[PDB]
Amino acid sequence: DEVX
Amino acid sequence: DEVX
Amino acid sequence: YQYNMNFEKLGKCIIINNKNFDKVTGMGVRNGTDKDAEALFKCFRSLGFDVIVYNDCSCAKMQDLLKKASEEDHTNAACFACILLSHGEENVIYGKDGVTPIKDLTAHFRGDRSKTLLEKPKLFFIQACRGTELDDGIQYKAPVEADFLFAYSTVPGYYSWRSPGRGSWFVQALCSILEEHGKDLEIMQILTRVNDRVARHFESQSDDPHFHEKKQIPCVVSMLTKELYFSQ
Amino acid sequence: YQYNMNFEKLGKCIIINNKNFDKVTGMGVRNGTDKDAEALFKCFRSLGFDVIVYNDCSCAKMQDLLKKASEEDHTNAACFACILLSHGEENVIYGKDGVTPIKDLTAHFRGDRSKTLLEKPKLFFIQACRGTELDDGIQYKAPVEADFLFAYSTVPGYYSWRSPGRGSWFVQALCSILEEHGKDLEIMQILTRVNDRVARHFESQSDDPHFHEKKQIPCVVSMLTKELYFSQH
Repeated sequence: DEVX
Repeated sequence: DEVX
Repeated sequence: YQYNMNFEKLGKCIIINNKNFDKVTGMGVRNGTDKDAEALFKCFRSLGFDVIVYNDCSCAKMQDLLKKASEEDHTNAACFACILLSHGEENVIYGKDGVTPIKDLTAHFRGDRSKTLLEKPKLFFIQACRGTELDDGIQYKAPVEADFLFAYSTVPGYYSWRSPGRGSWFVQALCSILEEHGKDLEIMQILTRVNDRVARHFESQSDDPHFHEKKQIPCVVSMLTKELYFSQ
Repeated sequence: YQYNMNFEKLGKCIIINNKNFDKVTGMGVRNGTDKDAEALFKCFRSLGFDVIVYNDCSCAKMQDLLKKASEEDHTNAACFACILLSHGEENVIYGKDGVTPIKDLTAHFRGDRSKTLLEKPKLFFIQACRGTELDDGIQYKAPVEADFLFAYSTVPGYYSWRSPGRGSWFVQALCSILEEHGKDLEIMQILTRVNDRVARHFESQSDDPHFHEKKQIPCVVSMLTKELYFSQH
């Protein structure tokens, strides 16, 4: 999961 | 009318 | 879909009614705030809140009131409500002695900090300026930030209006709506009607004209995870 | 009590799908984003919007295309909707070029500057970070600012989460709920349910344990003056  |  | 309302208490409702203010802040007297607080007192008490009103608090009393409130045992309460009436600027409200950040007063109730309110609605109603603009008109781990609603009397960056004789617009409007529909409408419907009523029913009367026939719209921020009715 | 939906069209729905950034901004490719743009476009088309999808816009693009949209005639439209998908930071979304304040994007539609949207809902859905906090979890003159609703994917000061393979959580949730209830729930009910979903259904999986097992809660800001259903219904 990656962050904006 | 007054403001806060 | 609805927040479980079966507890023996609705919950605590704190009302901070700041009318006064130390000269060093040079903030004026918030005339009308007493009608506000009394109308709010009667409404929230009808809803079933255990209501306490604290007058001219100072920044530290405010911090402490809410820290202490966050620290009680809410296990038998459905929810928690706090209403702030005062001067303000963006992000920040006035104590009698200065300004304190709203983020701080509310962080106490983060789910990681007031566990007996986890998955329960925490409500803040804020009648205060939020800066200096006028509106002219035209024509299951839970997130620690979840389950808050802030009902602000105005949008970020703007003034907020109060009539010495009748009270703030936001509070008059919130109270008429609650009198009539507190027990049958979901919280967002209620706040939506208040948004409508503030927008349509009021227009600043004033000398200065820089301040004459101005308009207001309130601002609801919801992190709620269910619908919230005050009865059944 | 409800917005009048009795108009020829439901209205315009602009989607800004920012996936690629200039290296100098320090921002990465936002994988997962094309899924979101698709699911959103399919979903808003179903509701009845004329959806337009823009891709990898600069900041000047984003300003201009939005300014123009506010300069169109919306007299036969019931409402307007804009969806932003990008990197962001408090008060600001990225173009590929750089950063622009959200307030400047949305102000074009204030009542006093898009008179044909006057008294109609103007919706903005924003999938962007809003600073760098992580959430750990725990076990009649009208006001010119009236009638907006901003549905942000996350609360101010916090990051927002995206699955490269499945989409951003906010968007996944939103579409999911809009598919089952777009046409029969009031907008706040929809977004409340989207709140519950992002909160209950997702938890970060990550190698860096600083970023591992985090949670998210979206953040709805309503200046609306009436209930909004998407079906004349």
